[PDB]
Amino acid sequence: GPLGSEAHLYMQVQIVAEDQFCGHQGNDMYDEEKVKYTVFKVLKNSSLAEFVQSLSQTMGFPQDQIRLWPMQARSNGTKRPAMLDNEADGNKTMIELSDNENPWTIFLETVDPELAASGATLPKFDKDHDVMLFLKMYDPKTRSLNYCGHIYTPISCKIRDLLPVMCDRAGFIQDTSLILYEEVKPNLTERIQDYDVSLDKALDELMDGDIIVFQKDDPENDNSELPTAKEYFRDLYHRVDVIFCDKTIPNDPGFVVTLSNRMNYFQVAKTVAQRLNTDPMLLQFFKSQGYRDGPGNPLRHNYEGTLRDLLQFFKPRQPKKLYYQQLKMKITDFENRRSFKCIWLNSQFREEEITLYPDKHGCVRDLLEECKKAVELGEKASGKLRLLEIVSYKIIGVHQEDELLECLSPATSRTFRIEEIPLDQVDIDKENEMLVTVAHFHKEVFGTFGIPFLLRIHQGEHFREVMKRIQSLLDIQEKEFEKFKFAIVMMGRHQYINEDEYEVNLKDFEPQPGNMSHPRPWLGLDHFN
Ligand SMILES: [Cl-]
Repeated sequence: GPLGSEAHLYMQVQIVAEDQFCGHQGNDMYDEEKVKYTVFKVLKNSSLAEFVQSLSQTMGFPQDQIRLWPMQARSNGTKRPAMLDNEADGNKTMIELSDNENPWTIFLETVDPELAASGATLPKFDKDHDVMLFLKMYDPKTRSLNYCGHIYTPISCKIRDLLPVMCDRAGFIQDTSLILYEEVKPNLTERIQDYDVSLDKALDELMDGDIIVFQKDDPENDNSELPTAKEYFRDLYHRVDVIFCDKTIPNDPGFVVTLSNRMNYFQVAKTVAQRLNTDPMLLQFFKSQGYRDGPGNPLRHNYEGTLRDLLQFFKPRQPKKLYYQQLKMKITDFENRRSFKCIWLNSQFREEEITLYPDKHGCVRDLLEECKKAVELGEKASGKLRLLEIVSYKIIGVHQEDELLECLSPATSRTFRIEEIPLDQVDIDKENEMLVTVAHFHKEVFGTFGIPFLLRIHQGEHFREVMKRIQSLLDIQEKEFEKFKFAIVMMGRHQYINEDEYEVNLKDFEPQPGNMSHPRPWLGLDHFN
């Protein structure tokens, strides 16, 4: 709004009283966002003597029973009460004393007016020999800080001589053994190891406004989540609230979880699984996307980073959120599963698209077993399955149940097919029977189509007995079958044979002796689709 003619000649003095230090659970004396002040609009060029005189009348106390301690920022980022000499600096301006700080905050120390009535007065402070210390009591049972006021103490005073005051102010029985710490700054609470020394030795850079945090040395402290003041402040410093959303639930508002920035994957999962009444092993988490919102890349269960590492891209404004999903299997096995898409050839000689999920480290047997569990077999068939490999409508291979799945081609040009072994093909006479690959082709051998299949052929068998065996499987009209042309194919070369000749010798379909690698001779079926 509109500024006054002399508004620039004024400054704001914020007076904080000791009652504002009670109940504070964080570092330093109070929270800048929760603290309540007495605000003074003071001339920048008016003296300290005037303010101390004015303030005493305003606050309702004699001038000699009040002492001002300006709130001062320290090099380490803390704000603490500092010493101010009213006798020496009484004629100095408010602006030169604040060192151009506006608003200037000052701690106002006063006697308890209840005690003042019972004789009490503000003691004299020897700026060269005395120190003003603040006392806090940490209670591991309630995991909280209790304010125990301040003391005027000589710098040369032994720590051991401060223990009766601490016990008294905390409500402990005298000669209770205590653990003492110096609250240096956030995430730095240094234990006082020797009490038989002066304050100047005991504390690093002994100053006015220094804090000693103390607690009982009790075995019951160990029963607490945070047994020491040191662990309390560390937990306070690293504390972070994160929202967790289910990736599978659309527009899920999520739930808030209080975690620590230094938590590992196991610790983050264990805490979220407790809130979901699930096993941490049955949860998958996703990284952040940084710029974009929504879930990012899936987080490996063996992630070696911290929660800080996961939340580093959220801006100060940005609310911290992480996405997850609930699994119906252990995370380790879920990560190791392979999506195996194949064809299932049913009893009716019809093809069906099936997706099986064996473990990537499994074998052909495991894929077949997964399939056996999913389908209905023949009326009274073998109950044994096989995995074929088809490329360009031809069977290029029959895989043994012992073969690793990792060996099977990931290429899109391969078609893997599972089927039930026909009764006649379970245990053939190795001396006079043979399994041959059959495939349909239109005019030219390269022009293959249809569903290929394995066929049993016998030594010196009548080729029409082979023909009716083919007809019984294909199952079409007898006049459609008479149009067919039967030929044997091997390495491009193909010879057509007479249906009435009946010439069947296993050597005609066998490859060269000792060559199993070379594409074995097959039987072609000429017609059109
Ligand atoms: Cl942190």
